[PDB]
Amino acid sequence: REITPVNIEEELKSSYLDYAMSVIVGRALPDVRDGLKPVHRRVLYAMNVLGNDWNKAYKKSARVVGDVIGKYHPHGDSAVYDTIVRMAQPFSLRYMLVDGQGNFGSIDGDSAAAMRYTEIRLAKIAHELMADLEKETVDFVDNYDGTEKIPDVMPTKIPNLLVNGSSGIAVGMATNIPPHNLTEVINGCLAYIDDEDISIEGLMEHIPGPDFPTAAIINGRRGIEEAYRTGRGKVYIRAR
Amino acid sequence: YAMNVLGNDWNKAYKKSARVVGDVIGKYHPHGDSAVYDTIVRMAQPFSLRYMLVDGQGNFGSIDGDSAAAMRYTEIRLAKIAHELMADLEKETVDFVD
Amino acid sequence: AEVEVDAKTGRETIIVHEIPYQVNKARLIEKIAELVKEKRVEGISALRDESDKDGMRIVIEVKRDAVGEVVLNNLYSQTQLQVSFGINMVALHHGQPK
Amino acid sequence: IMNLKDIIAAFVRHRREVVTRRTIFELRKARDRAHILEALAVALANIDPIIELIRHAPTPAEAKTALVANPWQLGNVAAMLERAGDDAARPEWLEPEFGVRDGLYYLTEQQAQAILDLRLQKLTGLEHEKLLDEYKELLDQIAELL
Amino acid sequence: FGVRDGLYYLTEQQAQAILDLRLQKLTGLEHEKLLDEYKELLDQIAELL
Amino acid sequence: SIKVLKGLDAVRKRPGMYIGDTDDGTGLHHMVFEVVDNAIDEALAGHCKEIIVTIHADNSVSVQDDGRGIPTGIHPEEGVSAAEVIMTVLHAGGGVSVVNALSQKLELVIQREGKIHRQIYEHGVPQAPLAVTGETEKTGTMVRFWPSLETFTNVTEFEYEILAKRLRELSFLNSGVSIRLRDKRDGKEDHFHYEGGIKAFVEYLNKNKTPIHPNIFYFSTEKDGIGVEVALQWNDGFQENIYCFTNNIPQRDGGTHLAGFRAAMTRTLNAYMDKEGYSKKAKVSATGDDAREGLIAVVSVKVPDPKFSSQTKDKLVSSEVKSAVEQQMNELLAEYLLENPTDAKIVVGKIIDAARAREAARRAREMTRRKGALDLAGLPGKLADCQERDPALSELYLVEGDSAGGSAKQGRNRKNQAILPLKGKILNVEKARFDKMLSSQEVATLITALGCGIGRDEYNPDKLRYHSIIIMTDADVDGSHIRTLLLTFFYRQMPEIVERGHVYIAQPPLYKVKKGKQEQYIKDDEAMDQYQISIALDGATLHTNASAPALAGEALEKLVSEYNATQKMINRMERRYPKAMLKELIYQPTLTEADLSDEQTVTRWVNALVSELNDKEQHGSQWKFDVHTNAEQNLFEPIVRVRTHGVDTDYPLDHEFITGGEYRRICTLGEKLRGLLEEDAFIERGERRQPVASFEQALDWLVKESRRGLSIQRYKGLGEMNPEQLWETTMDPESRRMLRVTVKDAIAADQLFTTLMGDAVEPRRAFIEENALKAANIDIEN
Ligand SMILES: [Mg+2]
Repeated sequence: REITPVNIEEELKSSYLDYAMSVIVGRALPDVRDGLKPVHRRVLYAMNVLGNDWNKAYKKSARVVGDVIGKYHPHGDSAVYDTIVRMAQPFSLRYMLVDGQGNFGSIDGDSAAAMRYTEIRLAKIAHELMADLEKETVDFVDNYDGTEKIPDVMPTKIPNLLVNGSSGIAVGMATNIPPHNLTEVINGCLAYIDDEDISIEGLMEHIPGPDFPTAAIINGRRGIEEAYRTGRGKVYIRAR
Repeated sequence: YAMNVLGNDWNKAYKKSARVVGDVIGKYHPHGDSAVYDTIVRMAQPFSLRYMLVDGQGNFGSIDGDSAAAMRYTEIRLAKIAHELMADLEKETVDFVD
Repeated sequence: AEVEVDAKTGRETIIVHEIPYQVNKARLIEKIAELVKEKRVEGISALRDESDKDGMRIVIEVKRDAVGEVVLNNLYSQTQLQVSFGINMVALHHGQPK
Repeated sequence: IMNLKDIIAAFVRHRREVVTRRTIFELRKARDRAHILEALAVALANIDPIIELIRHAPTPAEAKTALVANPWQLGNVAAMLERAGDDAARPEWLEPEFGVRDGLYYLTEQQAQAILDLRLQKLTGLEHEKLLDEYKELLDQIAELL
Repeated sequence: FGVRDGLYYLTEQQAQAILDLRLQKLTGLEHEKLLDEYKELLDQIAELL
Repeated sequence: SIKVLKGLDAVRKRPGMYIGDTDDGTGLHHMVFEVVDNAIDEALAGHCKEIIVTIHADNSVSVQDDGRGIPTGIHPEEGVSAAEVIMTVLHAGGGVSVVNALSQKLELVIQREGKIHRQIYEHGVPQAPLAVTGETEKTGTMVRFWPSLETFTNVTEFEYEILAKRLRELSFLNSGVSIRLRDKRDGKEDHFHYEGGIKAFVEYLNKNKTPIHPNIFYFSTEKDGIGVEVALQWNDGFQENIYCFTNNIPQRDGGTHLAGFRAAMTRTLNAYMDKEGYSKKAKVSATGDDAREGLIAVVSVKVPDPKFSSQTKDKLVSSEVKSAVEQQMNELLAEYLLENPTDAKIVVGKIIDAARAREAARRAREMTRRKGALDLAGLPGKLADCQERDPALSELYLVEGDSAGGSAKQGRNRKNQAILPLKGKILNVEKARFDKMLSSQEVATLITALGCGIGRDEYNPDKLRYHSIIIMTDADVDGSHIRTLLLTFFYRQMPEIVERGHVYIAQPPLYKVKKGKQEQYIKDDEAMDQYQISIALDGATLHTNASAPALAGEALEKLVSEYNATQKMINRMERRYPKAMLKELIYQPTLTEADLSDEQTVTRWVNALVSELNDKEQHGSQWKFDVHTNAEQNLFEPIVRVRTHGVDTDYPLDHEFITGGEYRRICTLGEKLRGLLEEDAFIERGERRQPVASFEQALDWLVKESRRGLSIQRYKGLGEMNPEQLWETTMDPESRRMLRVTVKDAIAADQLFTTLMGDAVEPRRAFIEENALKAANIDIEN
């Protein structure tokens, strides 16, 4: 009735398992098909719906953040703006997805301006990740209030996960993937389509290793093969 | 005017305050957003206006000095008497500016 | 405000129902407490707030050798139980102040 | 925990699924458009009886329910309809008692409704030729998709 | 333009409106609706004047 | 007439889905109760309003009334008497026809207009048209039926007490109706006739007990389409018994017509006791539980269109009954108390005795010092302290932030409730050091507010200032994380507080759903699914053919629940088999284990399955089959091959799959589902009508129909709720639900805390993988 006894172990286990599963499945790890976290996909879809194309006028960041918060993402607005800022920095992504106007920080440590100053619009390559979206190529799900529809995965023509990488922290596990080069990945995909039985050594003839936006020098060739063969490895980067 | 354009009528569902603030800032008001939100809050308190113009949902402060919640929690919509201030707006009764 | 007298003991208290426009209740209570602490107003023993869903209710208790009306007048004179409002009607007419 | 080959294979599988679904969607849309175009083209060969039937009707519902009462002769569209081989352009949800049965056409409710929404400017022959051009293009697209 | 002597003269927009007429407008019931609207329009014009 | 044969055959094929269980002995009495309900509804306008129920020696039952007879006219469009139409026809889509169909012989006698009529039915088929036998001068109707021996097994004899209880209750509820129950096998008679109504009901219940006051409270009014009747009395026991009814249908779980009763009683008793000065003379304060000891009451309402939680009633959820009961109770109980002083004195004496008895079950609690206007007492500035000085009658609430803090402060009870806000996520003391914990600010504020000390050197558990600590966070996952952190802190630093039982957990809601003028609060997703299912089936009837009575609500609900469970089980195993293939095995004949070493049957079975799969394909897949020969046990395992997206895959159905529990559950569902709907089956909900061809189509149509006009509201935090809602949902002591934390085993708790909140990662990852990734494929299906 009003008061009901409960054991502490059951409550602790249930609450912690719920939180851990929610964090693992919906906040920190990317998908293997498009390489996007839910926030990135929701931001891209919201920008697409507004018709903020790559050959039109800019729009203020506050409007986009407000739309995203009010229709798809039930969280705070500072995190969304911080996520948007990172997708427009040339020194953070190998291929930027957002085109920006204003002060978006610097490699020297300067912070970006407030969201009441900047303007954004979609990049040209970002349209290739949402091609044929209106021809029933993917599934749709409901939002938190059950009044909208959100794509479950993007029908991309670009292997975004390898070319842009990922990084995140979760409960009990973490991820770290470096970026690569587009032409080499395309050649590797063509070779796989041709053979579908090619070994790891055959694939490395087209993809020698990673490629960083800041150039520099990779010292040593070991670690790359181990990472490509098993999934874990360590490499060294040296300045010029 | 922004709330009227959004179609946020008095007999429909509420909308998030952040969306309205973003629309106002991005299309009509070239200033900050905190001041706009504070202005929106005052038009919904029963102890500040004799006839309120905005209907609110959530914590909007009290007369004891409590502050209103952040704009990521509350929801608003137009009041019934507010529709009388914008009647016959589409029949060329006033002038328009850029 | 008014004064209520106990039937048996004869003790009298002051009950406040409403406050002037644009006045904070917490600041008023703090000001009264500060005045009592520094011994600038005499004849106050207890002070607490009992406002609930029914309405506002502030209780002030006087000492054994004090008159409630004198204390009420002193509170009127020194605290924000009475305030002044200055009317100044200025508006834009044909784009000009008037 | 994955390696390079798994990621490449997953990307290829995703591409295959996307292309298949897109092709199915396009085929369905093309078949529906061709089905509408056939009924639109048939009505232009019997303009006078249709006009008389519509004029004598007191209510549009009565005209709609009287349109699907008797078969209509093909006339000049027999050669156009002969090009459609078997059921290439036939929608998959269409019952066998409709369409061309024996030198005659049997309309449905949707086709009858489509006729009542025809502008008076469609009686020009230019639109008549446009119908044939669109029909041929739709047939070619259906063949390619199949 | 308009009625001059037992005859009617049309304009470009009036001719354009004729070409955009649906076939269902030839039904008997649809014809009588125009005459109903004409009287209401005349009454509204009189009241506004 | 052939349609009547189809209807009767449809009823007789599956009797259990129309009348109830057929072996325990429930429908055997449900038929009699249905006939009696029809008779009592009809005979309400009779001159004497008398009903006679007789049990004969040849195991038959007859019901007779004295009202106006059933009309004996002839329908122009049917050519038959109206009585036959009533007894046979379904009366369009959406209760005597079932009884006629399930009885091997029924005799009907109708007398009106100075004539006597008679007809005989055999298995629902009339033997002759209605005929006149004689002339009379009275009116009435008699129905006598012999239950069929081909459908009712095990218990096949009527009882006497089961009928007696229900008939007595019906006589109590319907004032002015006389019911006689006669028996012939042994010889017994009874006569139920009470004009008092609910007062006699209360007297009957409170008979073997000892009442303490002579008078009985009673009233009966009607505000707007709603009628309320209440009667209550006090005895000298220590029990509570309240009986609720709605349109003569009992509810065992209460509803909206009980909360108003309880609240009104509490308010009226507290107000009277405070005004009369009885509380001041004593040194105790009463509560709701003390008032409701040794109490017997009956509540009955009349509502035009009631709404319940499920199809088995047991709970009322109509939102406009609570105020109707509460206002009348508040208005009239004070008047009752004012007129009779002796009963008031006795009742308040008993309540005071109980309240004082409660007080003697506490410990020694010295008085505390409360923060006030004239004294801060060195307490944190964010605390909103109460006015009660006794720690045993005080509560403390912990909230996440300032918005929730303000929302709770605006809707609390200032007398004995306090609020203390926090700031975001708190430090994890399991991974931190003692000096780091001391240097924190939120922990220091919490320690100062508790006032017990820290470090286990000056930490005295007897200095606690509040004997009730309540954790109230948001309803999302971050609230759960913060709750775990707070529990870790309390267990690791102050074990004695948890051991004594001073920690509670609150349960605020997450969703609010509104449809029309109906409102309701939803806690989590499971309640959301239950609400969707409940509102989908309200006012819906299913007919298996053109002319057949609609199925019972309970059977339809059970079928829906079983189908949903099977669908969830199928969805949980999509990684190993195609879902389309699994969904098709429900409608295919079961493949027994014996039919595996014989061959020539597996081939036909798989061929039929593949043909059916290829018939309904709409995504471009192609299905082919193969048969595998085993040389060990001479078995024959089916093989299914498919090609999707240009990729060939093979799925073999081996011996293990056949004997598994998943296929057993699928076959169990199929046995009920197979062959149910005939060709001309139709569904309807209210006024809309829709022909259907499959169960899934009808279910989807009902779900789509039920969602029109529905509104859903989600609360991100407590700052999104109005103060009154938060009060009435979580903070009101009369209408709140909470939990008390206890410890079962110390070793297990310590190990679990170390594993989950510790620094090492590998044990935590292993635990998460074992509990979450695995143990979800439950292969029990039982
Ligand atoms: Mg929150």
